[PDB]
Amino acid sequence: VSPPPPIADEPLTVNTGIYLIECYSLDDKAETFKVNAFLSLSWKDRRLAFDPVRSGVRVKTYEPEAIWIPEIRFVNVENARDADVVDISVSPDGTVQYLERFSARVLSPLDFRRYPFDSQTLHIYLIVRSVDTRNIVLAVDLEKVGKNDDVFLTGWDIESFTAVVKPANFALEDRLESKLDYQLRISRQYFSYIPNIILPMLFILFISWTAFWSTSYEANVTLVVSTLIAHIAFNILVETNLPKTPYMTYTGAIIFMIYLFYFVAVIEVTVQHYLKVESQPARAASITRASRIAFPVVFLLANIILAFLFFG
Amino acid sequence: VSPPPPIADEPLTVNTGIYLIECYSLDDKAETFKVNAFLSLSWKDRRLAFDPVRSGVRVKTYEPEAIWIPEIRFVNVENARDADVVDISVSPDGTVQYLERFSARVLSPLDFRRYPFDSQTLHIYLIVRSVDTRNIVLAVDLEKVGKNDDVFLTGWDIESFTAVVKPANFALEDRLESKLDYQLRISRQYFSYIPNIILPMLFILFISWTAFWSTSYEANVTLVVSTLIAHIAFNILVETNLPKTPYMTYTGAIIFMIYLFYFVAVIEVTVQHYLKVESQPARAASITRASRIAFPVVFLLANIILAFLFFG
Amino acid sequence: VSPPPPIADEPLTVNTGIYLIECYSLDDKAETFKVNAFLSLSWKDRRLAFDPVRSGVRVKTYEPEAIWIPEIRFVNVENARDADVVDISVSPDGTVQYLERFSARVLSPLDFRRYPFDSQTLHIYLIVRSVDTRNIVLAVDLEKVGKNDDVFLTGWDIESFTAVVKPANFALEDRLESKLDYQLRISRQYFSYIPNIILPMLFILFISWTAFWSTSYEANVTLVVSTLIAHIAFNILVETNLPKTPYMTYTGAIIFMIYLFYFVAVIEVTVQHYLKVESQPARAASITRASRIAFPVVFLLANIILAFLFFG
Amino acid sequence: VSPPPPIADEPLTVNTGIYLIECYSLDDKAETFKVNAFLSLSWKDRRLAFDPVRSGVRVKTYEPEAIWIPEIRFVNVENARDADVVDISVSPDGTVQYLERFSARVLSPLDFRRYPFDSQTLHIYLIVRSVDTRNIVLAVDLEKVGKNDDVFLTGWDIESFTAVVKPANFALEDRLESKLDYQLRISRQYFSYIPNIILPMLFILFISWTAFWSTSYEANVTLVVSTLIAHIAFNILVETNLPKTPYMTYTGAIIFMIYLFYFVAVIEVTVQHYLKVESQPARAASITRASRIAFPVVFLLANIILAFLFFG
Amino acid sequence: VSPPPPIADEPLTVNTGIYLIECYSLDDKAETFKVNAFLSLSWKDRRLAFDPVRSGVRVKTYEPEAIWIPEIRFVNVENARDADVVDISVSPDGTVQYLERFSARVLSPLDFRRYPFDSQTLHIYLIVRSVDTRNIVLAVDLEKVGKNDDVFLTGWDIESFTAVVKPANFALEDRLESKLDYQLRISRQYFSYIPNIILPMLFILFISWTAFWSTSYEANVTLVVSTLIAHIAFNILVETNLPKTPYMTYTGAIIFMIYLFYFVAVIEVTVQHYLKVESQPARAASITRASRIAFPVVFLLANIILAFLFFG
Ligand SMILES: [Cl-]
Ligand SMILES: [Cl-]
Ligand SMILES: [Cl-]
Ligand SMILES: [Cl-]
Ligand SMILES: [Cl-]
Repeated sequence: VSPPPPIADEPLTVNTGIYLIECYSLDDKAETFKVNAFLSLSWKDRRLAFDPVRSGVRVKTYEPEAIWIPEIRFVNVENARDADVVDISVSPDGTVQYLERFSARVLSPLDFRRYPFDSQTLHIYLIVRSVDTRNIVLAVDLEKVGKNDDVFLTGWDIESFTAVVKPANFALEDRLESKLDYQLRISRQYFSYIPNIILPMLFILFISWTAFWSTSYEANVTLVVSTLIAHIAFNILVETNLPKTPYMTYTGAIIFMIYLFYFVAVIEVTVQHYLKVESQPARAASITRASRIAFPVVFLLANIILAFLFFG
Repeated sequence: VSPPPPIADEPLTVNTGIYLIECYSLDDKAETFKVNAFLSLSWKDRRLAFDPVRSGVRVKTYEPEAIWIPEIRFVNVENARDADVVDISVSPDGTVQYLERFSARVLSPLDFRRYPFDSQTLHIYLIVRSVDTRNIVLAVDLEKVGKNDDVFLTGWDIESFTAVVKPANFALEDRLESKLDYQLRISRQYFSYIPNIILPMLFILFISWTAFWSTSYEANVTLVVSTLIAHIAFNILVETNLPKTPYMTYTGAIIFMIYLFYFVAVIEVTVQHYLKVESQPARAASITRASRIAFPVVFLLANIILAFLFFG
Repeated sequence: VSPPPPIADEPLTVNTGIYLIECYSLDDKAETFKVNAFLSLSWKDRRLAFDPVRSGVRVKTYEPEAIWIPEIRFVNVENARDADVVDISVSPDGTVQYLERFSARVLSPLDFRRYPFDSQTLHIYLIVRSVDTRNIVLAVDLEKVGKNDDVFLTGWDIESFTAVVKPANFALEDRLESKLDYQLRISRQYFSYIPNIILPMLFILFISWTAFWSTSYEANVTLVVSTLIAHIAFNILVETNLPKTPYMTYTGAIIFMIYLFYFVAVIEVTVQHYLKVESQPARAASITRASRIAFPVVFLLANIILAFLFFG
Repeated sequence: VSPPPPIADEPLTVNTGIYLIECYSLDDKAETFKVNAFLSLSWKDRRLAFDPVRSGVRVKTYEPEAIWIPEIRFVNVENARDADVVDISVSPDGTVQYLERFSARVLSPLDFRRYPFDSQTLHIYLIVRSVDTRNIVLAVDLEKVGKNDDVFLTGWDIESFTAVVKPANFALEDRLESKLDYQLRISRQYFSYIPNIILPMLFILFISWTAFWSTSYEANVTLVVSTLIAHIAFNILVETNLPKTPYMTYTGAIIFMIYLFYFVAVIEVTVQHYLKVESQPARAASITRASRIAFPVVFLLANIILAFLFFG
Repeated sequence: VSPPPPIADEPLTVNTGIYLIECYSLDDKAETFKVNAFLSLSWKDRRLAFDPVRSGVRVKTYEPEAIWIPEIRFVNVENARDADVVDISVSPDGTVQYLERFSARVLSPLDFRRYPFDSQTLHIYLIVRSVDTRNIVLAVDLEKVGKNDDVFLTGWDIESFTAVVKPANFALEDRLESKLDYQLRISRQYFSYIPNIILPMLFILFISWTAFWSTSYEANVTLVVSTLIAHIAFNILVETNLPKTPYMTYTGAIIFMIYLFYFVAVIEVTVQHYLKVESQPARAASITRASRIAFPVVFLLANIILAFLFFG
């Protein structure tokens, strides 16, 4: 029909609330996730008021095509939501209760500066456009905001799901808008990365470092170059999960430092052999004896400094 | 139309049953499977009752748009089911029979603690929301629960398909709900993993262990490091099927233990060569003679202990 | 409208036939293929009969919404077919001709026991459910079963497309059903597997076997271990096409036998070097001279026995 | 309505034409491409004729649901086209002009005998089925066949887009059909394959051939076996683009010849070392001196013969 | 209804404007991106004019099915846009305001000559077809062209979004068209390619170059051939992102030059060993001493020349 007339030019208030039923398919590369939830609306149309004692009923049921329903839209979705109407009810005073169940695909940026040990906030924006004869604003009904106890995200820990009460009001396309923000806080589960990636890589590194207790040039070359090939295959497996970012990240810095260490170890081996050939064995012995202690300490200090820089 | 009036404020009972026709596309990473089944409903509307001897017919056929049909929904599906109506029939006493065929995509968590030798239970939840003038509850009709003899899941053995008779009743969004649980028990087929993964890996391990019967440092390095590269490529192939979990699993523990063994073998080779160079051949001979027996026994004991810890 | 009345309680017969237009997207992992075909129906409604000489026309054309059309369904499809109606015509005696063009996705198990040289049969099932006032049965019209001369499946040779004349009658959900089976026989094209997989692998095997004409331990280790790495990469490429089965297959047995051969060759090399070091050169010479002949003959006999076991 | 009546039992002619707007997503494995084009129809209905000077208009506009429009279908598409109607106009004499814009997915076989330097023809078939009271035939209107100047296929050069004027008439399902063929000729862009695949492979081959200027058995084994591993990784990368064919192809023959060359080079190395050990150095020197020239000449002659066999 | 009548045979002008809300899924291989935006239209229908003081309202609201709306289409989209109507309003003078929100998939070529450091322009074309009784032309309304502050493309920097004011007028299918061009300028974020690809490759190159400070033929072969295997795996990882082009590109030229360098280094090693064996040590010493300086300088000069050729 037509939007409800004002009595003294007041804004119409619409009370919202979202109840989460499902959450799945969080994609890091595309920065998307799928949702399945309820949507609840409530407003007041004085034209719908009835007498209870006369009609003999306290509650009225309507079809969606018989009354005026405001148009509420999601802002950061790919296509329009797929929704069906659950129930419409009207109170004797005039207030109408609206409920529907929908599904949608949401777009939301992510931060990867602490990739294996990070936390993300996901947003859902709701907007409504005013009409030429009425002003509409949004409100939050805290009795209708929640989630199911069975909601699970594969690889994440859900912490909270709250709304910002204050809406943002502005002008878009020569018309006034009102916007609402729903937030969902999550935490990555990082247990499996330790014995899957971290410890095997340290094992390969320590296996490469055994070249400082040997004096055979050929076995030293084999050791180092083959451990480097294995490092490359590990890096290639790891880089498939992380997308490209315009800022430096923890894992990338670690990987670059590992390459740098392999380079310096090759240089040390080559210098040792060169000095040996040139009949200067004492100098090569002292250099390898120094390197034996120097490499792990500098590795440990580099790692401590990096962890303080990124997480402190 | 309108929900059937109560006679003395009693709850309306709706008898359900699901007959499985197809089951396919079980995805471990996304924890989803597709289904194709029948759905059967039965209730009583006294307003539909007729006389058999008068009309001259015992059974009445209606369209779906001519009578009141309760709204039944699936809880853990991605989008609403695609369904068509097969037949609607009404009995002379008032009972109506409903049948439809649907397709849907279901979400269900999985446990991977015994990944190659595990068993899964899959759930399907059915819910119905009460109306403002009547209370609706769900019941199970055991004469209409079953599956086809041609249902096949690629890589799984189907065991049973039963329902829990007792429904769960609660309040959601200031309205009463009733929920039903259907369970499907399956078992992985694990025959192919043995000669495909398990035995070749043991072959590579035993091939790496031949370095305790040799005294050549270069061939020992080649042997061990190349077998380690092959182990890495096997692990990389295997890790594509298992998703990330927040708990320890059998396969991951085995793989970590294999890396640990390779590390210790490199250390043994290096110690042997170092003692040989230093003119202490008896000590190196005794160490390699000890290691020859020590490695397989400790492997076997570790494996027995792990298998008792995970399956016992 | 309503199903055609019986004259003396006889079953209504419906004559079917499928004409294939397209066949594509045969997926081995998912055991599915896509189809595009005609569907032809024919039955008799005495209520439609007219006089030819009166109306002045011999053939009558109807819309699909103006007459009763039986409901025919496909049993092993994922979702309901997408179909449109081509023509409906009625004969003066009462017989009606029905034609439509559809598309669907079909599910059908496959056998992989002779994977590179196998043959498959694909099934399509058609079912019809009886109504409360009439019994319906299915028949096959052999004048309307065929395929186009341009039907092509990428990698397969189509042999025949026939129907089983006798239908299967049973009771489902307290109602009678009738089912029909359409079969399509195909054969894999195996020419490309020979110079793509088989011969290169034999080349690598023969290249590994050159270690019995050498007495250098390091080159022998390099030869064998590197050929084994190449075998692993070939196996990893091959295993992507075959899905997991619960029975043994020809290719898997060949691959396991190849691993076993590599293991035994490593053992032979190690024994040879060990005996040489221990100052027993005659025994090592005799062992390598024996192995030179022993390996290819045992390979050939194993292969003959396996081929007789699987194909004989 | 109803198909236009004949005057003296003549066939109705329908003039067609396709104007290409877009062409994208050419898939070699699945032998499919997507299209976006116009479709133009023209015929004569004497029942639509009007007087221009009376009505005061020269052109009449109708809705698609108000007149009879022939049913035109595409033969080698996966699903029915998605189309919308652009304009319908009628001439005072009776001729009607029809225009629509559609999108579709087309199936078309490809030939790969000259894979990097091949040319393909793509077909689009149009069919129409006669009715029980009229015969319909197809014609080509050369003033309405063309393509846009912005049509681009990623990796192909478009040459021409023409139609065969003569239609093919036959009987299908006891009814007459008429079929039309549209052809689109393309050519692969082969510039990038040279410095991406061809030249690096020749570099690896020439690097393997340096073993004829050396007398060290271990470095010769390392050289050859490692170059063979690199050849295998190149072949594995290349084989992902080409599908399986039942005939021999140029690239596959080249790859098989490369494997054969590696085999023969390993044999040469082994024979050389064997003769050296046996105290026959002159014979090994002469054999390696012969091989130095023999290998590249036989490679070049083999390549010339293959190129003449496939392209001549 | 019917298009608005001209007063003195003038063209109808339609004022357009696009406001960007979302931009995502830029695919390099397929040259596509997804968009979500507003669309604004404005024209004048004298038949809609009313009196404000009489009706007592200044603004009129219509349904989309009650008035004539011009047909506007996108030219380089895959399928027709998914759109819904937001508001329709009419001014007392006769001007009508139109707004809608749509989603579409756009096709647009890309240039890769400076792949890691390139900039792209993306186009969106709008067309309208004239009718048989009126001429329609397009105009640009600069007060309705813009984008949101939250628009983000994963891996790109958005610079501007403007329109070309002058439309292109021509004749298509014997009817006049008008076309408009919207442009969107972007820039790749290239920070992550440096420590991810560029520097590790230089490390491997410098590690291969250590063979000019050694006189052991076997370690030199191991060094060079293994670094070449690592280069091949890096190239294989990199080539998955770039599609095939018919012109030369910066990255491909760099990669080819790296292969050429590896070839020449193998040749140098082989010549050195050959001269050493032949008892000419001074000549081999001088050659390796020359190569030590010659290789990096020629690399640096080649790189400078290439960078000037492609970016200067
Ligand atoms: Cl929405
Ligand atoms: Cl549902
Ligand atoms: Cl169906
Ligand atoms: Cl079509
Ligand atoms: Cl459009």
